[PDB]
Amino acid sequence: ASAYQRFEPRAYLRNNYAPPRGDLCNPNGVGPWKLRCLAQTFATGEVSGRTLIDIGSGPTVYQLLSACSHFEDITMTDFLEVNRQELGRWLQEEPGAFNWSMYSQHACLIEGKGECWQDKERQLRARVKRVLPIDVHQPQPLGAGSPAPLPADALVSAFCLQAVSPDLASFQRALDHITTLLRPGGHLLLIGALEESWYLAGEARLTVVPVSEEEVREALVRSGYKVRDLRTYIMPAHLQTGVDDVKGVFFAWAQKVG
Ligand SMILES: Nc1ncnc2c1ncn2[C@@H]1O[C@H](CSCC[C@H](N)C(=O)O)[C@@H](O)[C@H]1O
Ligand SMILES: NC[C@H](O)c1ccc(O)cc1
Repeated sequence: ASAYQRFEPRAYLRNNYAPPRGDLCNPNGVGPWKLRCLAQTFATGEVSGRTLIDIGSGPTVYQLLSACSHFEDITMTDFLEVNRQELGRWLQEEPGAFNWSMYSQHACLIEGKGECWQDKERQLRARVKRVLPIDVHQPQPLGAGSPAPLPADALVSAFCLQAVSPDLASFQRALDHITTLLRPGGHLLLIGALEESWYLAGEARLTVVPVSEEEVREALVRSGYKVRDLRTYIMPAHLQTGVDDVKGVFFAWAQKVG
């Protein structure tokens, strides 16, 4: 955990959202795959409501590109101040903000509604009402009197739980904790690394729990979810770059049981 005090937003973005992993031209890449899972899930029209919360957003927003057109009140979160400040720079279009345009363009491409990427980013920025601190290790991850509308109609969490858990049990509890934020019958979109044990973020070296698809499924079930969809992307050699040892990426569409 204290290892996250050395976490460098720019280094994390560089490692994971800049070429090669950040080049979206090849459909077989991890970027396009993640956006497709998100887009396809929301296109079903079955994941809807008013409020949504992004768990452990870090300094990234790609994970809300397709989502933002389905929820008018969006809450982004992260444990680190530096990350909340990094997000702020993009949301407020401040100087030095990260360039997500490639991802916006591709979310527009995939969605196929003829929408220009600027309108997309406009909508995301418009619907993100607040960026809050969060600790998934606490029974109440957002705290006591959080400005976030609870319970949420839906939750999105990408590369967080597994990335902040040393073992499987921590992972399960973390899932339990965030699940309390979700209204019954609500929906969870979980994206995470498969069989990864570490990843770098500048001077920071994060040690994480290598999980499998079955282990992830079993966790969702234990937390009281119905798994609507669980998919795996196997990481191509070309995208294995020594910023980590991830073998694949999973996407889970879980619905909290009423
Ligand atoms: N105890 C905790 N609770 C919630 N988030 C935590 C946490 N400890 C670290 N984090 C955050 O977990 C994030 C993992 S990086 C994930 C970034 C983004 N969601 C993605 O799709 O790439 C980091 O920003 C880190 O600050
Ligand atoms: N914990 C984040 C993990 O290292 C990761 C993040 C993003 C990727 O595309 C691949 C792997």
